[PDB]
Amino acid sequence: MQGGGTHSQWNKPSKPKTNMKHMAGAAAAGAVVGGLGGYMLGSAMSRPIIHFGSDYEDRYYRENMHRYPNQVYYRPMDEYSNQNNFVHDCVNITIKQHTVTTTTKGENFTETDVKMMERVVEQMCITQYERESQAYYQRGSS
Repeated sequence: MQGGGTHSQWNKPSKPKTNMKHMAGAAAAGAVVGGLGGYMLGSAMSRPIIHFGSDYEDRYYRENMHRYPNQVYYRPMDEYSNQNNFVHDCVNITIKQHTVTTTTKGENFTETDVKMMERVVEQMCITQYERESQAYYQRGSS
């Protein structure tokens, strides 16, 4: 539940504003695709925790790290050039399944929780996509 609202007794004037986490451009544009039927999960990968710009989040990572989505669904090295778009839509789905399921099972990843996953995952989907990318460079092709 989130009420979708936000109110309460006059907020007691606490400390002033300071430096907030900085984004990173927009990372939000076209999203065309083609059609499902291409999501195969490779193996589990243990990658360092991600970073957003706050100590609170970092803590969350250390809190559910062992629970941090350590797997990623995606289309095998087979591709043409959409390597960044592949991972992109991959974590999008790896998260779509772990998020909807968190819900299908009754769990609930907090918006933060999900950001964590989306990065760590996109990082995982890329990590393996890379390891295999090289495996392809050696696989017959030079």
